[PDB]
This record gives sequence, C-alpha cells and structure tokens, in this order.
Amino acid sequence: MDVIIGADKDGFAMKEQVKKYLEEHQYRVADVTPEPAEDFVESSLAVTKKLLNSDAHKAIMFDRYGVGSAMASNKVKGMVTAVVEEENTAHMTAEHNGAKAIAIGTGITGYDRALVIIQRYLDTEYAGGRHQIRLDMLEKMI
Amino acid sequence: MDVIIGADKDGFAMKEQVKKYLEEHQYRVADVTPEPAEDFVESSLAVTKKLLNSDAHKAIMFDRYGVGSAMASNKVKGMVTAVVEEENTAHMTAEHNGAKAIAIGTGITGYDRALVIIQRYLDTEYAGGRHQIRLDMLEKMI
Amino acid sequence: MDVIIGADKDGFAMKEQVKKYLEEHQYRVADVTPEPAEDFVESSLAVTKKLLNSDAHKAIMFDRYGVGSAMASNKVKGMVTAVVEEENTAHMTAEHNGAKAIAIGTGITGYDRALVIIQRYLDTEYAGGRHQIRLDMLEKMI
Amino acid sequence: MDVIIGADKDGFAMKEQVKKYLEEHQYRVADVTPEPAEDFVESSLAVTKKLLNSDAHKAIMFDRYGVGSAMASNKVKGMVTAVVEEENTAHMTAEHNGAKAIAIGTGITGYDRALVIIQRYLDTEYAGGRHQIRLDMLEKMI
Amino acid sequence: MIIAIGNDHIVTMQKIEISNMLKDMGYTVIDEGTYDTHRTHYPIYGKKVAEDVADGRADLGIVMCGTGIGISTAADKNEGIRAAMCDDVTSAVYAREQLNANVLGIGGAVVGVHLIQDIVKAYLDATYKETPENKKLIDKIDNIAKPNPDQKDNPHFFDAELEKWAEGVYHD
Amino acid sequence: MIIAIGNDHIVTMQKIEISNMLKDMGYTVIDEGTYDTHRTHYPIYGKKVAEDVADGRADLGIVMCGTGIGISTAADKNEGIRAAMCDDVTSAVYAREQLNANVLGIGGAVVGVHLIQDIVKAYLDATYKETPENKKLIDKIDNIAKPNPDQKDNPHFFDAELEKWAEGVYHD
Amino acid sequence: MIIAIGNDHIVTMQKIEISNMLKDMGYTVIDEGTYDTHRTHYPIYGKKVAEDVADGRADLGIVMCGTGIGISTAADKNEGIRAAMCDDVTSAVYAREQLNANVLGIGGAVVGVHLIQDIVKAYLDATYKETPENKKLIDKIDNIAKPNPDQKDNPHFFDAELEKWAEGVYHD
Amino acid sequence: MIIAIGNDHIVTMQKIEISNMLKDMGYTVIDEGTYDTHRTHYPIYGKKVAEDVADGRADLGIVMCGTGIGISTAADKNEGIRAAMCDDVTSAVYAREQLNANVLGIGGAVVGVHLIQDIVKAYLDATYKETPENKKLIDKIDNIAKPNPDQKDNPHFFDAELEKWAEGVYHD
Repeated sequence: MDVIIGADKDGFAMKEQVKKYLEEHQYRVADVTPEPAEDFVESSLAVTKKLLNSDAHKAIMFDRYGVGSAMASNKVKGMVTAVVEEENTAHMTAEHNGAKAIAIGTGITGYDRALVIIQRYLDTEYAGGRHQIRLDMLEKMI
Repeated sequence: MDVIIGADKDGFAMKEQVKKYLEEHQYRVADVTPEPAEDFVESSLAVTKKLLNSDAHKAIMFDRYGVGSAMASNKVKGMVTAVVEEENTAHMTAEHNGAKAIAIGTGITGYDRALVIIQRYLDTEYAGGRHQIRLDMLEKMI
Repeated sequence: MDVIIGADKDGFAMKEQVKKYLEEHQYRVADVTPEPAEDFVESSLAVTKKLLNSDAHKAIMFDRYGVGSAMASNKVKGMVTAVVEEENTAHMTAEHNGAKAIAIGTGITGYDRALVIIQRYLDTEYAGGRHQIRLDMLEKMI
Repeated sequence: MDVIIGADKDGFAMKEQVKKYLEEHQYRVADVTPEPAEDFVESSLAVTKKLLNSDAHKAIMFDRYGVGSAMASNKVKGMVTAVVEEENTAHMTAEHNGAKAIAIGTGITGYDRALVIIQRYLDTEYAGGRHQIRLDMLEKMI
Repeated sequence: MIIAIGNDHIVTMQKIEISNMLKDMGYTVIDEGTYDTHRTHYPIYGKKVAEDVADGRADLGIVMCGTGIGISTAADKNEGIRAAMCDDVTSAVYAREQLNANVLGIGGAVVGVHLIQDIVKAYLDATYKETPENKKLIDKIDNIAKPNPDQKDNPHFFDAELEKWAEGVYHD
Repeated sequence: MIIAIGNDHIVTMQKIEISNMLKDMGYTVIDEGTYDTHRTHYPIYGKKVAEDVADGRADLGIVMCGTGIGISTAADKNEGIRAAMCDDVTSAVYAREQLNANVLGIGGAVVGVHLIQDIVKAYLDATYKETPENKKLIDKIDNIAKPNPDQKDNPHFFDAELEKWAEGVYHD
Repeated sequence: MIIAIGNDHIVTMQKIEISNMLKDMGYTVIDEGTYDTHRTHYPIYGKKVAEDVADGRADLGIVMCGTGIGISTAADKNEGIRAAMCDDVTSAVYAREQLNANVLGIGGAVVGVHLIQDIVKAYLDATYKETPENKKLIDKIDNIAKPNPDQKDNPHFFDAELEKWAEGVYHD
Repeated sequence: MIIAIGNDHIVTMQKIEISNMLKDMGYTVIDEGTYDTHRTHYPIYGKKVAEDVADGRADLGIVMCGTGIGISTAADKNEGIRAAMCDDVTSAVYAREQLNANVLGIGGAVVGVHLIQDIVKAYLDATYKETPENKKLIDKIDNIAKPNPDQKDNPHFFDAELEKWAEGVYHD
C-alpha cells in the first residue's frame, strides 16, 4: 500500500517520525517534502497533486493545526481531506468519505495518538454503496 | 498566582516548555522535578505532596498519557487530579471539582492545545455551593 | 360563575345532562340551544355570538365529534375554541390559550370523562403574561 | 369469526348497540349477559370463562370505566384483557399481546370511537414470533 | 403529494418523528414549523402551513403544539383552510371524509408518538366523500370569516407583535 | 411515601420523566423497570414492581410499556395487587377512589408526557374512600386468583423463558 | 449578527442545541441544514450554508455531520468560503484569528455537546487579526479553486445525483 | 463477562447508549449509576461500580459524568481499583494493556457517542500485557492509599452528606 506524506515547517518533525514508522511497517512511502514546505498551502497542494496523479489512495498531511492543510487542499476539485484529531473519525472518514488524505495538527495531536489515528485510517477501506452519492456530489464541486 | 509542576521522563520536555511559559507570564512556579522523576508514580505523588502542603491550589503533572499520574495521585486521600485532553474539561473540572491538579499526556496532547488547556484551568476558580457535597464525599474516600 | 352552552342534534343529550349538572353546582348557565340547532355550524356560532357579547368567559359546545364546532367557531375573528378529549388540554388550553370555549364530541368522549374535562376547564383561569403575544396574534387573524 | 360480549349495568347499553353492529357485519356473537350482570366482576369473569372454553379468540367487555373488567378478568390464569380507549392500542394489543379481550369504559369512550376501536381490534391478528415469550410469561402467572 | 408541517418549540421532536414517517411513506414534506426548541410562537407556523395549503404549494397540512389548540386555531384562521383539531383517529377520519379538512392539528404533548403516527396515517388515507349534506356544511364553514387582504400572504403580518416581544412588552 | 416504578425498553424515556417528577414532588422512588432501551420483556418488570408493593417495600407502583397493557397485566397477576390500566385521568382517579388500586399502568407510547404527568398526579392525589359497594368489589377481585408460592417472591420465575430466548426459540 | 447553520440527519439533535444557544446569545439564526432525521446528504446543506455566507445573507456559518468532515468539505468547496474543520477549541480559535475562517465545521457524533458549545463560543468570540503572514496564506487559499458559475447560486446543482438516489442507483 | 456501569444525572442518556451496545456485544451488564436525570452525586455510583469490580461481582467497570473526572476519581478511591480516565482510544488501550485498569472513566458531555463507543470497545478488546516494568508500577499504585474498613462495602458511607444535602446545607 502506498502512502503520500508531506509537511510544512511545523509538521516536519512528526512527518519524519511517521515516515520511519511507515517504512518499518512495509509501507511504500512517497514523501513530497524532503525539506519542509514554505507553508501548509504548498505542502498540502503538493500531497494532493502527487495523490491525484498516483494510484495511491492514502495520504497524510502535517502542519501545526491540520485545519489549514485541509482547508487549502479541499479547494482542489476532486480532493477530500479530513482533519483528524481522534480515533473514531480516523476510520469513519475513510469508510464513509473515502478521505483521500488526512491532516494532522502537530500542535494539537500528540505523537502516540497520531500513530493510532494514522494506523486506523490506513487499515480502513472505503465502503462505497450508499456513501457514493455524497462523494459524487463533492467531486462535482470546485 | 502559584503553580506546582512535575513530570517523569516522558513528560519532562513539555514540562520544561510550560515552566518557561508560566515564568514569562508572571506565574510563580514550584518545579518538584528539576530532573525527570523515575516514573509517573513518583512525579505525581511529589506534586501532590507539595500541593497538599502549600498555599497553592493548582498543579500540572506531565507524563506520557496523563492517565497514570491521575490514577496514582487520586489514590492519595484528599487529592483530586483531572486528566485533561480538551478545552471544556480544562475549566469545568476546576469549576465543579475544584481539581487540585490536572494531568497532561505528552503523547496524547500537542503543545499548543496543552497551553490553551493549562491557561483555561489556571483562570478558573472553584464554584463551591452545591458542588461541595461531592468534594466532601471524595475527600472522605481513601 | 357564568357558562354559555349550546349543541346540535348529536350533542343535545349530553348538553342537557351537563346543564342539569352545572345547575346543581351553582353555575349560572346560558343555554342558547333550548332546542337542538340545525347543525354544529349554527350551534357553535350561536354560543360564540352570545359569548363575545356577554360578561361570561367560558362556554361549552356539544356536537358529535367536537372538530366541527371548533373548526366553525374559530373562523370568527377574536374567538378561540378548543376541542377537548382529555384531561390535560382541559386546563392547559384555558391557562395558555384562555380558550373562550371548549368543544366536546359526544361520539368521542364518554359522559364521565366529559364532566372531568368540563370541571377542569371551568376551574382554570387564563395565565396571561408571555401567553398574550399568541392571543394577540390569533385575535388579529380572520 | 366469533366474538364474546358481556356487560354490567353501566356497559349494557353500548353492549346492545355493539351487538347489533356485530350482527350486521356477519359476526357470530356470543352474548354472556342478555341481562346486565350484577357488577363488572361477574360480567368480566363470565366473558373470560366463555372465551377460554370456546374456540373464539375475540371478546369485548363493557362497564363504566373498563378498568374494572380488565383488573378482575386479568386475575384469571391464562387470561389477557386490555382496557382500550384509543385507536392505536386497539390493534397493537392484539398484534403484540394477542389480547384475548378488550374492555371498554362507556363513561370514558363515546360510541363512534368505540366502534373504530372494536373494528380495529377484530381486524388484527396476533403476530406471534418474538412476542410469544411475553405471552408465555403472562400465562405462567396467577 | 406534498404535506406542509409546522410546530412550536414544545413539540419539535414529535414533528421530527412525523416528518421522518411521511418521507418514508413517499410524501414530499415542506417543514415550516420551528426547527429547534427555542421559545417561539405557534401562530407564526400555523399561518405558514395554512398558506402553503391555501396557495397550492402543499396538498395538506399538519400542525402541532403542546395541546395542538393554539397552532390549529391559527391555521383555521386563514382563507381556504378547514383545520381539524384531532387527538384521535376517529374524528380525524371524520374531518377528512365529511368536512374535507385540509389541515390536521394534534397535541404533541398529550398524544403519544405511536398514536400520533396512527392519527396522521388515518387522516391521510381517508378520502373526502362529498354529499349534498356535507357540501352545505363546508360551504357555510368557508363563508364564516371575513377575508383580510392585509393578512393573506403577508409575511410581516406579526412583525408588530414580534417587536413588542423583543422590547419585553410580553413579560411574565 | 415510596413509589416503585418499572417499564420495558419502548418507554424508558417516559419512565425517566416520571421518575424525575416523583422525586421533585418529594417521593422516594424505587426504579425496577429496565434501565436502558435494549430489547427486553415487560412481565419481568411488572412482576418486580408488583412484589415491591405487595411486600410493603413500596406504597404504590407505576408501570408502563408501549401500550401499558402488557406490563400492567403482568403486575395485576400477583398476590395483593390491584393494577389499573389507565390512559386517562378520569379512570385513574376512579381506580384509586373506588378500587383502591395500588399499581397504575400507562401506555408510554400512546399517551403524551404532559398527560402522563397529569394521570400520575391525579392518581397519587386521589384517596380511596371505602363504601359497602366497592368493598364488595375489591373483595371479589382479591379472591379471583389462586396463590402460587412458586411465583411469589421468586425472581427466577421466568428463567425457563429467558433461556429459550437466548437459544433463539422466539425468533420472528 | 447572522449565523447560518446546517447539518445532515446524523446530528440534527446537536444542531438544535447549538441553534438554541446561538439565539439565547442574541444571534439571528438561519437554519438550512436538514430539519428532521430522515437519511439525507451532507453536501446539500454544506452548500446552502456556504452560499448564505458567500452572498452576505449571513456573517458566519456552522456545519456539522457525524464527523463534520463531509459537510465542512462541501462548505469549503464554494467561492468566498474558508471552512475550518475543528473538533477542538484551540484550532477553532486559530481558524478565526489566523485564517479568518467564515464557516466552522464540527463532528456532532464525536464531540460532546458541552465541548461543541465551547468550540462554537470560542470561534465566535475570536476576531481575525491580519498579519503580513496570514494575509498571504488567505490569499493563496482564496485562489486555489476555479470558479464555476454553474455551481454558484444553483440550488439544483445536485439534482442529477438526487434522481439516481431515487432510482436506487446508490443501493448498498 | 460482566461489566458494571454507573453515571450521574448529566450523562444518563450516554450511559443508556453504552449499556445497549454492551448487551448487543454479549456482555452482561450491572447498571448501578443513576437511572433517571434527577440531580444526584457522582461519588455514589462511582463507589458502587468500584465495589462490584473489587468484590468480583463484575469483571470491569465503566463510569461517566459530564467530564468523567468526578466519577472516575471516586471509582479510583477504592481498594482493588485502578481507574483510568480516558476520553480517547489511545490512552484507554494503554490503561488496559500496561496498567491493567479495571475501571474506565469517560466524559459523557465532552465526548460524542460514536467516539465513546470506540473508547469502550478498544478498552474491552485490549488485554493486559504484564512485564516486570508495569508490574512494579501497578504494585506501587495499589499501595498508595491507606485502606479504610469503614468505607469498604459500606452502603451508608455517604449517609452523612446526604442528610446535610436534604437539610439544605449544600445550597447555591
């Protein structure tokens, strides 16, 4: 399973840790920000582009609050990014929203919790079915 | 205002950051763990002992998950420790439970959120009134 | 206290029983249908006219289902008629709506229940206060 | 379909009307009280005995409030009598409780409504299934 | 078929239950009544529902308040409306079949949800059965009130009362 | 005064409302009925409430289920109990004044909370008034059933049924 | 000040709580979100709220769904909107002070009502404070999407999807 | 497995939801917490739950109040108990796996139901993994408090405070 990761200056540290974690667990990681991005807009849009052009369906964005990477990346037509700070949304957003990426706020979420969030997100598959109508609606928007 | 703080090996880093924060904000801090404690049992009981034996009414314990320091310190008769991971309990536990201390898990809560939590806890006074019946009940237990 | 009553062919029997009841209980009754009215439209409007043109503030309309007398009399500007089949509305409609009259359907409500309903309605005064805004709105409508 | 009916002095009148109604609708009626029973205990127990000894599964008891016929008849082992004063219970008690009989209070329920109640009760079949456990429990009691 | 529904703050939860049922039954719903449980005034939503029905935006209406008296009375006081206050199936069916009532009122605080569902279904299932007798009754009913062009389709009709309420004129 | 209350899963929320009201009125409440809304069986709780009243642990009892019929009937089928099924204030007052009913049953899903409150209040406020007539009726009622010591105070009385339920014997 | 609020069927009750609070605080509320709990789709209401804010009908917007992710994302995908998904007070205050977010999204099924109240209050109480840094960020964000006039102010935008839903195309 | 659960009046509805889930999952539940929503005191139910677990009547406990702090602290202050206050899955799993916590506390007013369900399931699914390291920690924790024979299994322990409350000693 491929995973696209990216981060700005505030999220870089955790991104580096998560990268190590992912590699240790046989995940093929595509880091779009070997060096911290100028800001969360650059990092979030970079992850989005790599994701929407790759055959990967999992991505993780890192910044100080998460809010920014999602706000910016969601402006991209077809993109669906979920800010995640707890363990229920971690999997539900993948199951129902097919979230193409999740955003983690390093100033909001501690490392140990982030890992539980991340692993739950990665282990969950989009359920499709009735949920597809909402996804069709979102991908239709600007 | 006075504030008692302490931490084990896992919470030491954030404890040091917060101490500096509190000092910059005119708070008189009493650090009972200048060097990281052996574990959260030693750090929490140290904070508790210094608190129950001082004119201070607020304390912050730092460890990896918060749970431990709370579980341990709450065993001490008369002590009331609240694990805090969000901004509502941050003030409600002081208002309602007159929490003598709050426990923050560095692996659970990010630094920026921790500061909001801490500031809300410090700016909130115990309401007393009907709430005293519950504190009287708690202090009566082991 | 004063009470205005009236009924059509279907509610006449109970109306006669209640009149006797009210008389035995020291109530001054004004029967506007000594002989059964042509229909509930004539009986309800007769009660309404006599009520809106008297110093009485309570009236009871009798017909087969209650609905008709209420639907008809409520068309008169300023009138408020409540169909009543149970003991809670019996007093609440007077307290809240200052109901000028209640409508009882003889094919719906048994005589014993009707008496409890009636007595609860007669013993209850309009509360006024916040409730007046709603009566002011109603009296403003056709 | 057979229907057992009975009534005391207060319920006799309606019982006579319902009897006529039932006959007009091809129902085979077994009236256990050609003359009003001494009281609701006698009439309710008479209906119960006739029902539990007959192959009929529908019965109607009449008295002033209904409450009494049900209270008394339910003391009989195996009997299930439902006081009914509205149109939802009219069918639900048959569907879920398999109510062997329904009790109608002539002082509580008007004739037109009683008929709707009665017809809904008669038109509904016991659903069995999960409901049977509750019926087994009731028939087990004194 | 389109059903307009309205309510005051006391029975919003009951209104939600009925709204859900109607949709499951295939009805299109126009929810006019209050959407939350903040203190408000039943005449507002009663009038809104009445006008949807009178203007043809909805085929029938259902209104509820604690007892149903207030909002159903408000609904009745509108041109083209015949509002039936019914806390029982029997009179609701009568209301539809005989008086061709186009607005049903129910006391959401005195009638249990299972029975409310029954009243609504029975009222909707019923069909008006015209006769010379009920037509004369209905015609009389439709001609009792004196129309007011200032009320008909006027959304600012109660602005006067609302301002007073804001100013605390209606304190307890 | 002590009031025992019980219920099945369909009306737990209505039970909670009545429980709060009773305590606000100064009554001591013994909640027996089911505490959550997980599917269960009305006879279990009706029997619990009945024995509380019969054994003197409570002065009066109140039971509810969707229609009230199931739980009130279960309550009635116990020694020393006179359970009255009342969805109205009138029959409830009669039950207390004339039959000295010690257990009140109400249909939580058919009666609105405001009216349930009224029924409960009227029932509690009423006082039994002995007369040669109702004394004779009460005597007859108290002697209809045949006491069964195996049921009396036996909380495991329905175990056979509960096991069959666990084994799926009562599937739909 | 005017606040537009919306939601999907999963959190209608949480929406109602926030609606009551906003009005108690003196805000004027425009409730767009679904009014009952019948299964519906979060993008419909997220878009409604977004356009209210974008067109000036409302000053700020608040949207919620089970996790908040769906409705907040739908809200963000509109011209003139900067929607912030915040299940905490800290990121919510940041959203307002630094990104001048005009729409707040919350997970009604993952955040407790007391904390939801706190988030909403903190968000509203916060004030945007321009800085050369956040002005540059806001500028970038406002220029990422490509405006689509066919979507802007078009309430029938999701009709194709709604029809397919009616035809059973989205079965599970 | 038997799970004892308790709560104060603020989160009875959340407790009901968890109680329902546990039963659907096959757990036997002992509901100790308050059954309605009448103002009461969290220490009472925290102590009740703690003792069920300590005496072996239940295998594990779950307690909830608005923030969970009060009731979980009460639960922890009992012999044989290791109460873990967790509003997140991560620390709950840690609590079980490392500290062998036998009582889980959650803030029913700050955590949404979907997340509460997740915390509970995760805590129950987790298994204590003993090591020399955590055994030393646990042993230290179990030896901090000084036992009080007057508290252990004493149902009248808070009678003193309850009487004062009745006398209005604890007024606002």
